[PDB]
Formats: sequence, structure tokens, C-alpha cells
Amino acid sequence: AIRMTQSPSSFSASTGDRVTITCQASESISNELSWYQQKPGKAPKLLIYYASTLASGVPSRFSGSGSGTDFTLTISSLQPEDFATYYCAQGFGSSGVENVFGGGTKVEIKRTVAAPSVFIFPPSDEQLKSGTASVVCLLNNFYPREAKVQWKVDNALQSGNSQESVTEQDSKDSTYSLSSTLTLSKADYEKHKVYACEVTHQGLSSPVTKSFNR
Amino acid sequence: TQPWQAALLLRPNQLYCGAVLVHPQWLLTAAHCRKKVFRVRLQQMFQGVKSISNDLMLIKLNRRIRPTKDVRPINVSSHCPSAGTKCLVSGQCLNISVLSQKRCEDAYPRQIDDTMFCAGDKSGGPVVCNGSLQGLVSPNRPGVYTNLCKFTKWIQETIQANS
Amino acid sequence: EVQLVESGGGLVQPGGSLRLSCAASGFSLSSYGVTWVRQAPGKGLEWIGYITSNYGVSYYASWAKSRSTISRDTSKNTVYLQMGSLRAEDMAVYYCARENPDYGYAYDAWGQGTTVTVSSASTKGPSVFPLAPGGTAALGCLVKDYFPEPVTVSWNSGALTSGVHTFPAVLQSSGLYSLSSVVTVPSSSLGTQTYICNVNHKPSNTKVDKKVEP
Repeated sequence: AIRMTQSPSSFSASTGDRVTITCQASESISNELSWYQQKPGKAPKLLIYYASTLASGVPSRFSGSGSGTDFTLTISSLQPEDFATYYCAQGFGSSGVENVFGGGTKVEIKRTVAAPSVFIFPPSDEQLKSGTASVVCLLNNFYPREAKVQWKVDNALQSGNSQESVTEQDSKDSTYSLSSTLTLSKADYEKHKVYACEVTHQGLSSPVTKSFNR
Repeated sequence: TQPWQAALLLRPNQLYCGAVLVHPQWLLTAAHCRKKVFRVRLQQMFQGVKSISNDLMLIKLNRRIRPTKDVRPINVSSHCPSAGTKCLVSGQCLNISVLSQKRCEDAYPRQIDDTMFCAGDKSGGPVVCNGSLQGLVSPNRPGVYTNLCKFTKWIQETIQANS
Repeated sequence: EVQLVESGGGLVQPGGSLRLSCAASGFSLSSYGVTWVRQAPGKGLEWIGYITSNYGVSYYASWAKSRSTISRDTSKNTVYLQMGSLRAEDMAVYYCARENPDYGYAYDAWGQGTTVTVSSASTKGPSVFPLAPGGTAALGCLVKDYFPEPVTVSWNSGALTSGVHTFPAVLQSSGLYSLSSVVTVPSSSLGTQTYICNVNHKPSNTKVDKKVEP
């Protein structure tokens, strides 16, 4: 009945900082411990095995330590492409085990403030022939996460009609990007003419609006 | 050494199974040594008076032996052995090292579980690690041994009910 | 090359059965055991079990023993996972991975993952609409009305990689999903380089290629 636990669940540090994350076995497992990195949307990849030996191709800033019940994974200097979730796994025994993996530690990267490159995209003709209009505001390559986008058509506030969606920190500049989609009936799209998205990032002097009209 | 080692004999020098003196009137051995007729060689020559589970067997001796230097019991450890620990298997003594249980899982045709441990390098006999009994003897494959730490109570119980 | 190719993940209705294949190339199942691990959206790695290399003995997670079976066809060098009585809690990405005994059975080669959706709904393919364009120009594709997930978006058939952001899908009120995929390019290519978005919806075996141009 070996149980594995990781700590913390979430680890935020800044670029270049030293990162240390832990893993614990409910019973001794000697050095039969492995660490896996899982980048967003990808299979896990083996980083460390026998508690401390680096796998081929793993950057030397990674290292691992411990023997028995308490284990450590360490990133000597946090790089952007280290954004991932990290799992440990025991390979000591398989019987009476609920899970060989620990719960994982998500590493998040703190960077300098970056400014949202805002764009507006008007609906497609193909979509309008179907009877539904979709205007989309793109906020590219900014940081930190929160920032608000609000929609005003004919400078009237719209509500209960907007979907919003944000990526995860980019693997090389550690930024976010975001989509705001105003979806309307093509009737209401043609009735009105002014089309405006309200941005509110803590990187801008004051709200930038990108916008169009037919 | 090996003052705890004992031999189970069939009529009359048919040597067949080993056993380990765990208390001054008690032997431990493997289950497949369940003969309903045996004698004991510990030296002194005794008879079984009680035999017991499907993993190990306790044997109560007719006489309680006075702990000597040529005959003395060995304590059954409650600490399970950890991989890397070095032990000795006797019954002619060979040195062995506890391994991960997955080495035995990967190599054996049946399921391995907690009630065994995996060990190897270069029946009824003892596996002694830190000076205490930690296992019993169940090609170039690692050996599986009975993990006595998981049984420390079944023996205590079984002794109280036959004492 | 060591490679694990998975197959068999699709839309299964509740109470149905899943059968998954992990075809190993570049190594022999008599030398490497293979594990099955699953992952629900946004959650951790959940070990299901594994099958040893020599005699093909199966070990299971305690929660999985009553409903799961892991098996091996040594002639096809293929490992299988079978599961019955499927419920919502079984919706997941399912990976197989090879256990390397020299690394103390660490998981050193992973499959691509096959997605299992437990639903009673019907498969609907994606409708793709263009998001048509100082200094740098942004293009995109709105992918709507598809079920289930995932869709894979690429640009110019895997050529255009740098600068792409594909956003997380969002479940609409329809019970169908929507998302968008955007890219930034030099504005000097907008009237020269042809930009095509390629949407692959494997659950409906559908591929849509929409040219985006100004």
C-alpha cells in the first residue's frame, strides 16, 4: 500500500529562480522514483529516474534527490519552456496500489509585464449566410492573466452573450493570449453598425478599444 | 554460526526441510513442509507436538531448549526489509541483496505481493538481514522470500493459543 | 525508433465497452512491460495498470481490478486495455507506455494518447469560418458546432508553426463545442504567402481546409 504525495500543488516563481518541488512515499521505496514533465497538450516525458539520474536530452538545470521516503525535484534556473506539470512515480511495487503517480505540481512562471496586442476580427460572409454573426477580439502575448474585455455595439453594453477563452502560459515567452467572441443574430448585426471591444489590462495607460463599423 | 538452524527429518535421515528456532520451544518453517510425521534435529533430537495459514508453518517442540551458544533462537523482525539491505540465506551461507518488488513481478509467472519480498545476487531456511530473521526461503532469476514482518502477529496469536 | 501507437478511442455510450490497442514498434513485449495510464481533462495522471514482459502477468490499480483487463498479443507485439460498464468518470485520454527495467521500470516511451468520450450524443463535424486580417498582421479560423473533442488545428499543413495560438474549446448551449485558432505573420506576406488553416476532427474522420485571405 504505497501512496505518493506531492507538494505544493501549485508553484509560482520568476524566470531564473531556483525551483524545488517535493514528493513523498507512504513507505520506503529506496531510490525507485521517477519524475515526469507534462507540457500542456502533450504526453508526459521522463525527466529523472532512480531518484537522481537525468534521462537523455533533459536539460542539466534539472536534478533530483532523495532515497527512502522523501524526494526532491529541482530546477536550478526556471526557464519559460519549463512551464508544465510535474509528476513523481514509484516503481518499487505494484500490488495493493491505488496510483503509482503523485498528484502533480503545476509550475507557473512569473515574468515582466507584457502589453496585450489587441485585434478585432469581423464576422465571415460564410457565417452570415447561415444567420449568426460572430465578432472576435484577440488579445495576444500579454501578462499577467486578468484583464477585462467588454462589448459595446452602437455603444450599448451587451450582456449574456459573450464567450471568453484564454490560453495557458506560452512555452517561450510565458505570456497569455485571449479570445472574446460576441455572438449575435445576423439581424442584430445588420440593425446596428458600431462594433467595439473594451479592453482593460494592467499594462495599458487606459482602456484600448479596437473596433470597426461595417 | 547459525545456532537457530534446524532440520526436519523423515524416517530416519531423510532430510527434507529447514526450520528456524524463533522461540525456545517454537520453530518456523514453510507451508509446503506440512508432513504429518516428522522428527526435528536442532545437538538435540525432538518431536513435533503442534503444527499450524498457507504461507508459513509454526511447529511447537516437545521440549523447551535452554538457550545456549550452539542453540539459541532468533527474533522475527517487525521492520520490513528495504531494497538495498544485504542479508544472508543459510540452509552453506549465500549473501543476497533485497531488490525492488518489480524485479520479481517482471520475472515470475505468478502475482507477487506484500507478503513476499524480492532479493538476489551472484526450503524453510532463514533469510537474516540486520541480525534478525526477516524472511524464509519460499535459473539466473531473483528469488522471492516470505516477508516475515507482515506475519509478526499471526505467530504471536498462534503461539498464545498453543502455549 | 521506439514507438507506441494507440488506437480504439472514440465515442462510447454509457454502460458501453472500450477496447484500446497499443501497438509497439522498435522493441519487443517480451523484454518491456507496458502500462496504461489515463487522464481526465485538467486532472492528474491515473495509473490503470501494466503487464509484465516475460509471462505477461497483469497488475491493476485497486480501483480498476473489477472492471479492467490488460492483455497482450505477442504475435502482433500489441498490448490491449479493455474496460466495461463505462461511466462519465471514465471519459479521459488513455496512454500506454513502455517500462524500461534499466531505469527501474520508469516510463521512457509514451504513446500519443487516444481519447475516450462517454456520451450518448451524436458525432457532428466542424464548420470552419475565416477570421480575415501596423507591422504585424493577425489571421485566424473560427471552428464551431462540433462534437466531441478534440479538433487538431494546423496551419499550412504543419509548415506555419511560429506564432500560433489555438484556444481551448468551449461547450456552447447547443451541447456542441467552439474555439478559434490565430496566428501573427509579417504584414508583408499577407498579399504573397497563402495561409490555410487545417482542421482535423478525428472523431468524425473529417478534415476541413479553409483558405484565409484579406
